Amino acid sequence: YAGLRTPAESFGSGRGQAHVPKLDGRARRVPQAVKGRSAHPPKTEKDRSLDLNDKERQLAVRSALAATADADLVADRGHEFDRDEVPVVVSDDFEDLVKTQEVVSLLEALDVHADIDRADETKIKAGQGSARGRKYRRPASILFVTSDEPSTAARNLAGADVATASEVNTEDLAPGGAPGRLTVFTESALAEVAER
Amino acid sequence: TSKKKRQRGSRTHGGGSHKNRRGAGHRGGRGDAGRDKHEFHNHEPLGKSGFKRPQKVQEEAATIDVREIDENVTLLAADDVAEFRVDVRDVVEEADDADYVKVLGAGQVRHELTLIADDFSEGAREKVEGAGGSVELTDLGEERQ
Amino acid sequence: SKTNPRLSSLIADLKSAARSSGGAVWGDVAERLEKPRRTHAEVNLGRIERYAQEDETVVVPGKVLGSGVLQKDVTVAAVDFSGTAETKIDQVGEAVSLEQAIENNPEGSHVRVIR
RNA sequence: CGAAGAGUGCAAGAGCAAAAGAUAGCUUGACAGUGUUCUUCCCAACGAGGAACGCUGACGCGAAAGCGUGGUCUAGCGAAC
RNA sequence: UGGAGCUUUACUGCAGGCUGUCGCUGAG
RNA sequence: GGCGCCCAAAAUGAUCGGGACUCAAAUCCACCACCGAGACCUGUCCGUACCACUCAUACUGGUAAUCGAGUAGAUUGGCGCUCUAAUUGGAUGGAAGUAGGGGUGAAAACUCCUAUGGACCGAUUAGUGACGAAAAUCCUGGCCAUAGUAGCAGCGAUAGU
RNA sequence: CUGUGUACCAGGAGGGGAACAACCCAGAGAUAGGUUAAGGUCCCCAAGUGUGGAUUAAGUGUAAUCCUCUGAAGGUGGUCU
RNA sequence: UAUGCCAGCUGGUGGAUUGCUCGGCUCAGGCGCUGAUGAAGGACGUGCCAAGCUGCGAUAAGCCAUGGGGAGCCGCACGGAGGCGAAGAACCAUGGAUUUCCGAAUGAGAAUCUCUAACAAUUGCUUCGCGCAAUGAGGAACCCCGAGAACUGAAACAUCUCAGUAUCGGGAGGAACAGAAAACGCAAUGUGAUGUCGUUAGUAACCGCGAGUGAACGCGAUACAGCCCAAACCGAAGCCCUCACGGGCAAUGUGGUGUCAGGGCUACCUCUCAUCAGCCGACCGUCUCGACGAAGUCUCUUGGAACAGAGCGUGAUACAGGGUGACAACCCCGUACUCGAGACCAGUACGACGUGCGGUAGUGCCAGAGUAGCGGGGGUUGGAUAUCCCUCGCGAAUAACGCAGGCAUCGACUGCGAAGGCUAAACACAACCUGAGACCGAUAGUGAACAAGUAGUGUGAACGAACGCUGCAAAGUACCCUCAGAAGGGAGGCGAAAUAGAGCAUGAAAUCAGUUGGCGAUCGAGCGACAGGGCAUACAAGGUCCCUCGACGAAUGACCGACGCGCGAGCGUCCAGUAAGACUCACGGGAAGCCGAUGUUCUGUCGUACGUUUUGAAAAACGAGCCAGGGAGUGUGUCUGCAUGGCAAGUCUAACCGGAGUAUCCGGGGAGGCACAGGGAAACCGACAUGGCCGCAGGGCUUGCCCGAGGGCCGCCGUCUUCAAG
Ligand SMILES: [Cl-]
Ligand SMILES: [Cl-]
Ligand SMILES: [Cl-]
Ligand SMILES: [Cl-]
Ligand SMILES: [Mg+2]
Ligand SMILES: [Mg+2]
Ligand SMILES: [Mg+2]
Ligand SMILES: [Mg+2]
Ligand SMILES: [Mg+2]
Ligand SMILES: [Mg+2]
Ligand SMILES: [Mg+2]
Ligand SMILES: [Mg+2]
Ligand SMILES: [Mg+2]
Ligand SMILES: [Mg+2]
Ligand SMILES: [Mg+2]
Ligand SMILES: [Mg+2]
Ligand SMILES: [Mg+2]
Ligand SMILES: [Mg+2]
Ligand SMILES: [Mg+2]
Ligand SMILES: [Mg+2]
Ligand code: NA
Ligand code: NA
Ligand code: NA
Ligand code: NA
Ligand code: NA
Ligand code: NA
Ligand code: NA
Ligand code: NA
Ligand code: NA
Ligand SMILES: [Sr+2]
Ligand SMILES: [Sr+2]
Ligand SMILES: [Sr+2]
Ligand SMILES: [Sr+2]
Ligand SMILES: [Sr+2]
Ligand SMILES: [Sr+2]
Ligand SMILES: [Sr+2]
Ligand SMILES: [Sr+2]
Ligand SMILES: [Sr+2]
Ligand SMILES: [Sr+2]
Ligand SMILES: [Sr+2]
Ligand SMILES: [Sr+2]
Ligand SMILES: [Sr+2]
Ligand SMILES: [Sr+2]
Ligand SMILES: [Sr+2]
Ligand SMILES: [Sr+2]
Ligand SMILES: [Sr+2]
Ligand SMILES: [Sr+2]
Ligand SMILES: [Sr+2]
Ligand SMILES: [Sr+2]
Ligand SMILES: [Sr+2]
Ligand SMILES: [Sr+2]
Ligand SMILES: [Sr+2]
Ligand SMILES: [Sr+2]
Ligand SMILES: [Sr+2]
Ligand SMILES: [Sr+2]
Ligand SMILES: [Sr+2]
Repeated sequence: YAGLRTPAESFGSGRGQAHVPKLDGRARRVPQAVKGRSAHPPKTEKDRSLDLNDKERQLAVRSALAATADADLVADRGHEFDRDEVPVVVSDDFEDLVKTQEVVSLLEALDVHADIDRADETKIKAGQGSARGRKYRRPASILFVTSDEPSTAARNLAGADVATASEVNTEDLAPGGAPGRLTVFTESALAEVAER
Repeated sequence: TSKKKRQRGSRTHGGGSHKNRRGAGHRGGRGDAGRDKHEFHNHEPLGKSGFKRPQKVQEEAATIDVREIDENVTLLAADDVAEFRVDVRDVVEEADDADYVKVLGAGQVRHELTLIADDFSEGAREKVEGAGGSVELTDLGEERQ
Repeated sequence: SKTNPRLSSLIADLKSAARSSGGAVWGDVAERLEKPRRTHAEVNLGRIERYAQEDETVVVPGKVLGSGVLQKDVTVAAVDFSGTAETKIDQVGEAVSLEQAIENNPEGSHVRVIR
């Protein structure tokens, strides 16, 4: 009802004015009127979702999984590491780590920490997003895929995303649709992922 | 770039004279208005035809062509092999919410088949037997008199 | 404007072949694959059976489906096979991708285009 | 003597002479079913209506070929409920 | 194939009046 | 037979566009030389279409005497604006904006310099749209000419010095 | 006013026609040199005050087309052949 | 050169723009009644100074208690004076006190006051006394019960449609309503209370059979829960008030029994664990609130300020977000982890007390009447003969009976007992709390970021704006001069900046003052485009340009001379396709307002705006004074193409369920839809996995000859109509 709360009417012909609805001498309601209604505004009724055939989606999760095993693709996507073998597989005991820094040492030992150095640099976006709480954005880095629980130890690492093998999704494996994220699976997670 | 996107600047957005895209007059009436007068062309002609029998006195048969049964014999390894024997009722989907299962004679029967159904067509029999096969009506199929 | 990167490379390959080797079927198949998807072929086994002959690779400028029966020992090359077509075919012959066909037969000889 | 100026139900234009006219006799095809084609609507979509031309049925007249799907042709017509 | 006011033996209806009938409603 | 003459009167100022012209600067019959378009010819470039090569609609080469105007309308590529994501950059050694000026692009537009400003701003790709104005007696706000103009006289109450 | 065929205007530039939707040339990417078209060559205004010859004295005329440019019936020892 | 034109410069005006957000908008989760114990709302008061707002109520921006909290405080609101606070104030949670008048407004009256003990009025109980109680009115919408349009669509219009919508009357709650079959009728050896969601389905049905309207059963889910009377047989064995005494009720029936697994009675069997009444009474989960809570404020440079650059270092179950003199995980709040509290779930679940389930035989003892049903007239509905309801009239049976199963009657069959009643959960809404956002960002977004329903308009119903930004810190301008002067001005002071000095960040255009460049008082009007001159020009972001000569040289293309024609103007042949020929380049010389470019002006060619209407617009046809900002293809459902993508004789899940990183996402769900066979009104019947010939592409071959998918022309097949045929 915005802009419609007024009994404003149009004098019609007779007083040398355009036939615009006025009230108390001010034009109202119509779209070309200051304070007037919005002609074709955003609507609640609009369906803002997107359907995706399950097969087409599952094929995407598998295709994203594959992108993970291609160091060249991974390097292309932007990640900064120094290995040749990827994904990076780790002992199930990784799931038992508790301290964040225990994971840093392991990543440095694996020559994968550089990517975190990459994400350790937030960006202050241009635009009003900031007025709505979107002042920052940062690069996406390592995704840790365990199987029992998301690694609480790794999650706080700059740009790090933690996920579990049974529900790791396309967005996890390819942030923003960009294939080849630098992943690190848990031996057990690696196996479960085989059947997705 | 889409058509819509290219419209800014065009004034009439493709409607021709700006005296065109107004109300329902430009459509010759709302909805099907004029379906028997000005916009009469290509419209089912006005009328009332036939009748309908009550839905709970109607029968929906489930049908299948020999061709479908035949093309899948070997594949139906879970359905008897003798001198193949198949109980159609266990093949045709939609057989539950159906009054009866009927075998139609569309296609070729390249095997000796012993078919069990509630009903067959003249041509369905001719083909099954012509291949050294047999046809057997179910007990329900006994309602053929 | 094809969106699939693979279908896009396959087409570039078919061309490279038809141009370099003695191909023409390959350039003919690339021609059709460049047209919109509704024109691409959707062929069931029954048709491949009715017109194929041994020692003559069947080339489907599209996707092979699984209705009907195939008894002939023929090698079928196609953009894709349904899970069932590939299975029913392998039982009596061989299902290969056009990427392979262009690989073994860049001259595109002794072949039969089926749609 | 006389190709047609007569006559042929009615406008007009057209058709017709061992006839499409006249007379006589006989007869009910002014029939049933179902189509093709054209027309209506040049070209170029559109209904009812119309016409020419088939196939099937049953008939009339005739020696028979054949003629008769109304009056020689073009007006005399009407949707759904 | 706009609007309104008015008219009438325009079309269609609605009040109102008259009239029959049933109920109220009974005994010889 | 050729040219002319009479027939032959209209309203603000006459006319062959005007000046003006008489062996013509008129008319007719022949002729001679010139002026004059975006047409036609010619050089280079652009677009478009087609060809060759090619993954390419990227280069490169080739063909167009038989391509190059356009309202309504159909089709296609591209410019710019908001916010989201991914990738990746700039800013107090001065961001955005604004003013004046330089460069590029057929163009939508892009970009730099100087001043101002004093804190935010992009690019690529994929999205998202309350996405582009010279016009509607369009809306709201602001502002100029009108103009130092009209009114500050008229009434039975002329009011003052 | 109402048909028909066609080219044009509409939606067609540029050159000419004093001006001037549809009359003449002309159908047109940018830029450049050149040669023409229609139409012009006394001046205004690019090019002739060109050539051979005739007629006209009315300023006839210097007005292709035209709503737009009038000139008729009737007459003429005006003048030339 | 005056008056003046165009552009710029300096300064105004103006407030666009950019940046910022204390407000909106939308979605999600939670929670949800108030009032005669006088509500909601309103009036009027109330502060040291007090107008507005907020709060409060004569105890009046407050009083008391418990807990929290803490060295400060006295609201918005940055003043002055004064006061309070370690007797622990402020502030917060919970609980309590006070709580003027009008207001349902209730002693009577009244524009917020007055007049002489008051439940006014209507009721129930009743000690028949207002003694004890009830109703009234409010609430964002939701919900239930009634009354009920028209514009509109049908391209007119009356039925129909809009629509049982808008609106009106009455009423309840936190949710309402519905609900334990006189059901269904995939007809059955079947289902088994009711909502709701998905589907069934735009199907059945309706309909100037036009436009249009439009279910259900079932299925998949959500949540699940069944009971109580009347009567029979008993017959005061009973209920209410009161401490009691005592009173009231009740044979016109309180109370027991019982309620279609029919019941009762008589006679037996067995048993309790059903139900119903009542006691105790959560876990978990969800929402909100709160406690605790790691690690740099190191160096150098720049800066007014370091959160910047460079260097060194650190935490992280914490790299969400905000603050802080500029980009901050480590300066401050907070965030992760862990914990606590209240609320809701819920007086529910479980547990437990009492009760007693059920079964056999006999028994025509009981089982809801203006009903069932029929007719007259209407309304409503998809309800068509077959919806539901109102009104007038008529009108039954008694379980051995009655109703239903989509026309009526009779029989059979199957289902079920109407004319009494209650009933949790799953579903609606959004006042209120909290959270969230590809939403807007101050002409937007609410009408409202400000005084917002404010100022203001109307007798009234009602209507209704506009106003955001100093600075890091007020350091918010002392002293001096001038002046009629707490004005204004000059000078000065602060600050990085006063061109940050009060609607005080930035500061566009229109436009104004002054001024610079060009033109300018003998001259002509779509204001320009293109080309060429004058005059003008700090740098930067452009660096070219002119003249000799020379090279290259397309189309085109000579003078002169010689010869030969023509009455003549002039032409022909040769010289010669030569000289010349746009552009481009090289040598040599030159220009620095010099070349481009920009401003203005002059000359030449063309030229009567722009948008619209129109056959025809400069138009004496329409629109606008100018500028900035604002200002028009959007959503849902269905249908039909198309491009791309997945899967393919199949394909997709919907509601919803589980998980989790909790609106995303992973898994599950195939109910159902479309496709897999059609033709026929219906009954009913039911098809080419290829038989022939042409032949494009492509393949083969010994280079016209074969194979030829797709395609083309036929055959034949299913069905409808059919004496056949067509
Ligand atoms: Cl097929
Ligand atoms: Cl472009
Ligand atoms: Cl050049
Ligand atoms: Cl549009
Ligand atoms: Mg608005
Ligand atoms: Mg911005
Ligand atoms: Mg229409
Ligand atoms: Mg009228
Ligand atoms: Mg990128
Ligand atoms: Mg705008
Ligand atoms: Mg004046
Ligand atoms: Mg036109
Ligand atoms: Mg001259
Ligand atoms: Mg004259
Ligand atoms: Mg209508
Ligand atoms: Mg309900
Ligand atoms: Mg009609
Ligand atoms: Mg039903
Ligand atoms: Mg506003
Ligand atoms: Mg300011
Ligand atoms: Na309002
Ligand atoms: Na929606
Ligand atoms: Na009137
Ligand atoms: Na609440
Ligand atoms: Na009383
Ligand atoms: Na107009
Ligand atoms: Na115009
Ligand atoms: Na005019
Ligand atoms: Na004005
Ligand atoms: Sr008028
Ligand atoms: Sr309208
Ligand atoms: Sr009709
Ligand atoms: Sr099913
Ligand atoms: Sr005839
Ligand atoms: Sr063009
Ligand atoms: Sr064109
Ligand atoms: Sr053309
Ligand atoms: Sr807009
Ligand atoms: Sr003024
Ligand atoms: Sr006076
Ligand atoms: Sr006066
Ligand atoms: Sr001269
Ligand atoms: Sr002369
Ligand atoms: Sr002469
Ligand atoms: Sr005229
Ligand atoms: Sr004339
Ligand atoms: Sr004459
Ligand atoms: Sr249940
Ligand atoms: Sr009963
Ligand atoms: Sr019946
Ligand atoms: Sr404003
Ligand atoms: Sr009034
Ligand atoms: Sr000063
Ligand atoms: Sr040359
Ligand atoms: Sr699926
Ligand atoms: Sr065929």
